[PDB]
Amino acid sequence: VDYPRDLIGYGSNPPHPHWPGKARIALSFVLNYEEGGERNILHGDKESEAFLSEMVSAQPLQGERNMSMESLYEYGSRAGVWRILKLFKAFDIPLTIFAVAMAAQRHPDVIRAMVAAGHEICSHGYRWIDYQYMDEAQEREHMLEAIRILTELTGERPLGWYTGRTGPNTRRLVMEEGGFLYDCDTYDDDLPYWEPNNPTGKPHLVIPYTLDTNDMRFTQVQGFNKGDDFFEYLKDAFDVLYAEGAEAPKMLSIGLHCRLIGRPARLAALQRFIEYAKSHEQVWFTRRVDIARHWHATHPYT
Amino acid sequence: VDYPRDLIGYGSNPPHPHWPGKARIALSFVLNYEEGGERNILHGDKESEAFLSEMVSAQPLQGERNMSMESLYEYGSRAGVWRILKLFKAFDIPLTIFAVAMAAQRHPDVIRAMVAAGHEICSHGYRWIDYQYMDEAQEREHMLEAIRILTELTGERPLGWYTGRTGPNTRRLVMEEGGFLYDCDTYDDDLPYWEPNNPTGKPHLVIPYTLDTNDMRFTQVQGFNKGDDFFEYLKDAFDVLYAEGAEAPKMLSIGLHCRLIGRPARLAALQRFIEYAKSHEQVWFTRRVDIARHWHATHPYT
Amino acid sequence: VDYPRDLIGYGSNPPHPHWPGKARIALSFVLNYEEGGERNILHGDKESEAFLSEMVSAQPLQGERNMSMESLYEYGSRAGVWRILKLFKAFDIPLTIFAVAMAAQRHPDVIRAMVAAGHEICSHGYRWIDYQYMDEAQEREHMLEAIRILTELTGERPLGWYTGRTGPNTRRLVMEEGGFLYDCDTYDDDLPYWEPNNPTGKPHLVIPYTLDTNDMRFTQVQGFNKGDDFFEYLKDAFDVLYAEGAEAPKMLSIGLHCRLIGRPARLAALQRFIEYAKSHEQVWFTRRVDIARHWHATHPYT
Amino acid sequence: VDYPRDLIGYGSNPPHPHWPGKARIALSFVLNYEEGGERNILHGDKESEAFLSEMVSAQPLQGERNMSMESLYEYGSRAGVWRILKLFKAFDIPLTIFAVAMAAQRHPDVIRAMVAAGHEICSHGYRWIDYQYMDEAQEREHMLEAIRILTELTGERPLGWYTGRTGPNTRRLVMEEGGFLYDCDTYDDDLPYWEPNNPTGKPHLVIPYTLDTNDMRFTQVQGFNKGDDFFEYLKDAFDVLYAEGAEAPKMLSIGLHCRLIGRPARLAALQRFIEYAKSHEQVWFTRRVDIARHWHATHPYT
Repeated sequence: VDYPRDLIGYGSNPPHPHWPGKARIALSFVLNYEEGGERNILHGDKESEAFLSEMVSAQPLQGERNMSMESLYEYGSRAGVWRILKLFKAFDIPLTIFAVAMAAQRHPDVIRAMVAAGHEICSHGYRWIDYQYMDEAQEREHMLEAIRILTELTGERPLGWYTGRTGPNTRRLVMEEGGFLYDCDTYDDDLPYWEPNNPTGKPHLVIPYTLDTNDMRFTQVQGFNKGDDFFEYLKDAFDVLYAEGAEAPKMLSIGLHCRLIGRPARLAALQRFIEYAKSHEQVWFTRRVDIARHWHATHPYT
Repeated sequence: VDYPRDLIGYGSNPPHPHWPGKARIALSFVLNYEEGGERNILHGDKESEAFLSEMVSAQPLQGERNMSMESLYEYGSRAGVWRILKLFKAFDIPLTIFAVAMAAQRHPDVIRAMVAAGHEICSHGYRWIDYQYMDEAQEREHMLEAIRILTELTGERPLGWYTGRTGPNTRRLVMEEGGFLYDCDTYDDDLPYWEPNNPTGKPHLVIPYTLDTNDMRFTQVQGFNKGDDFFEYLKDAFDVLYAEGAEAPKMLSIGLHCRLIGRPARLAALQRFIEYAKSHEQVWFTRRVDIARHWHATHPYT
Repeated sequence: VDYPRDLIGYGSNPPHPHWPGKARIALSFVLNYEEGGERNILHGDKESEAFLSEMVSAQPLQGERNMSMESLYEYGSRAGVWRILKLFKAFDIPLTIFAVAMAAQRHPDVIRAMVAAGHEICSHGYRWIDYQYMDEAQEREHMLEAIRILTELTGERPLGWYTGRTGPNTRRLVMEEGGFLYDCDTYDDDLPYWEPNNPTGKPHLVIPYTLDTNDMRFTQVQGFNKGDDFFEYLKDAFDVLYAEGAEAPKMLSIGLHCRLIGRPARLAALQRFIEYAKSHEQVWFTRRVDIARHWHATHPYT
Repeated sequence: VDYPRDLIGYGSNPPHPHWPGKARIALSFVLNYEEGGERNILHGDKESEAFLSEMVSAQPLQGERNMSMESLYEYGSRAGVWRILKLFKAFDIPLTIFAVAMAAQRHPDVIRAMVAAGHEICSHGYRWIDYQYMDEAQEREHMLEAIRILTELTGERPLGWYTGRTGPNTRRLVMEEGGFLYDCDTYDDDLPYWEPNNPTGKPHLVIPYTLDTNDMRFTQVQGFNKGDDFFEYLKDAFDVLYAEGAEAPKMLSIGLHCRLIGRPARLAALQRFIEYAKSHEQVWFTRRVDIARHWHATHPYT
């Protein structure tokens, strides 16, 4: 039996990350930019989008446009993004942008704005779709196209990758490409680790992401009712990890979407959490590529 | 590629609305009146209603009456409406009524009461149904009939429109009719804007509405558990926008339904929010047609 | 057009109920007793039960027993019922029991206990099933059997009726039987009213019930997370109605289930609400038949 | 009519458990260890897992691996388990581990760690799957294999059993095997009881478990939004039972999963509850086998 999953990881002995500034916790705020790259018959897809909107019981419509769904996504690119970017500038916290290439193509000025502000542009795929059933040839073709578009748009190729709705081949293809420093398509640890299955042989860093400390839950069946639920949820995660960080620091990812936390009713809670985190000493507010370069310098692959 | 959606909007430069009384925020409370116009085999539909009731997992019943569903809707027209109207009169806040024409026909006295109180009657369609799949000929026919009924009932034609569950043709037809000042069938901004696609050429104002600061969420899968969740949600939206309004005022819509916020358990939270909003200076409590006339005088279409 | 629904009711002029003791509000606590009468292949049904249990995503199993579901229902009859009955005895608040006849047959001692404590036994149908699709002949036969069983078990025939999941014929059949003082199969008002469609001609009182101030929501998709959500929800309903009751008193129903509020985690909130209600003067804690007899003496049918 | 269910139980006269140290309540914290034994085509199943993860609307994928689902489960075995075990060691509270045999085989070191810490290893089945439709021959074969694996791994055979998603034969087979002291596959009481249907004739103890004071609800449609909801829920259950325990002590089960409460955002609430429980005198923090041995000594089967 050759069991491909690693259920053990670091076991009872996770490594000390030695974060900069003696930090007891590292925080990675991530802003997804997906608006303009989601399912739409305009984009050539077979159906309309149904995932992550105020229309909490929406289903895909075959061969149809869902106008309300489209409008909800437009809030993200029209209004939410600028509000969120302002918030992070006000507290001088850097972002990593999981940017969908097709979305970025449709609003190049906001992407340019993000680059000028010093945020990291990470690849979030060519399209914002589910890759579960896509043939390997086509998924690999999407991947290379995502890199092309983001390189042209930002000026440098992306060094991180996150699909989200992966298939069985996604991560293998990402690591096979050779050019990424890291990917985030796992939810399996509180610390980065070197991928144990990289035949390429080059070191590939895994920086796990999150589906729980993530504003996606505002629109899911099991899901925050009000902003303060998200604040309390983040505060609890922070508290437990910051406590552990007296001896064994870890990291925490906070996932955000323009069309979701960009609504004023939800932004208030994110600000309260940022204020809470800022009120503590020894917190490393950082970007994901910075975590990756740090890991390389601190725990090189052996 | 001719991409029909506007993902950019005002970009990073939204206009100053110069609301009356130097207001830092404009609030539009909206009361939907749908009861008596929803799906029912009595109305000629193929199935019973399932959307927005205490029967949170209800499905449409083909060729059947759902008696419990009917009774829940009746609470709205029998009891909830009068309670809500009293609340708004007590704080002297005007309403815009998204009135469904068939519903209004069935309770002309409550509509007359709303008109005498000075509330704006806006069209919410001929029937409260999903227009996704309706042929353009029939949808346009519905539209003209809605205008006919509301004109006869109120004494003047409606100047605003909101379908809700739109199809691909709805907004185009509304703007094509020529007689509306505005529509609200978008969720894409925090400010009104002139429709960029009106071949008619006449200026048509878009006043975006909301599916999040909306009591509909009390009955949806992702949804407020208690009144205070809705209060906190509205309070957060208000706070963020009122703060921004020190330099760049915006608006906020609060959507209400007779059968939902009309229940005493839920009305309490709406009153607490009204009290909260009233405790602030520089708040414009207004109707949607008043926003439209203001926009015309302040930022005429160029 | 002969529209069978009454969307208007009392309109803007609800009657003053003149509750005993000058009460500003009447409270009707209702305990459902359904355990042992729900769907089960043992009972002859085609499938297992799926409605109102901790197994919130359960579906009916065709031709199968669902052992976990059965066990959850058994908690109600084994443990929850006695805990709830004790609570009400401790505060000397009377109950109306919506008792399912088949359930009562299976635990005659608890029914006898309820009768000795002075609680009203109201009929909740022969079986706890959905009557939407049942033929009129069979539904009427069920009804008469429910009356037979409850009469034998309690010593007197039931004078109230509540099916819950009604079909198009349920209420008509109940009123046709002639022997009931009232039914509760509506959710359409805050006050009792005389049925406008009783060809029998005898006065039949409607005492509306509730799906919102009801512990059923602890197990539904849109649903209280913790006890305090239910407490706050009830407190808000009470507050609004008690306020209105300075000039126009109304009633409020609180619906309970043995297998649900009988759990200690949920009972605490009900006790807090009972304490809250008891802390106010001018509250009529009563049974539904008592409301009906009061209405007869105070607002006889004309 | 031979009705197989016991709807009555102890009726109004539950026995006094005489817990050690004069305890007014007995608490059984249970940690499920399922990770590595859930549905997976790697394990020979027909589909991927969908139950109890952050992917709250996940469905099984036929003949496919769901990589995100796998990664979420891996968090449990990689990171959550060690965090949870540390918490319980810090407060010196013993655990009962419902261990799935296939899961234990895949991480023998964590199981050995649990045994050395003095936790009880209880059988949670050979595989973490739904047994509703499994033939009796195959279910019995699974059972014996679970016992084999756990005996080899722990050094002694398991004396308790809990499947969870039982079929109509599960409990009968468990009791037929002869070697268990107890099982927990019911949710029907607040106290242990002797199984009334054990033809074996040997006494078999039932120690009811829970689907409500259970962290599974963090991922279910009806489900805690934030940690504090779970804390309040547990606190309420504790309070009501501790109050009753002045005269009639009972027990309370607290169900936990590595991949769920192991997340820092959720662990905080469990710690707050442990602190709350510890702040009271007369609380028996115990293991399930210890409850069983106590029952044998205190209320032997007659």
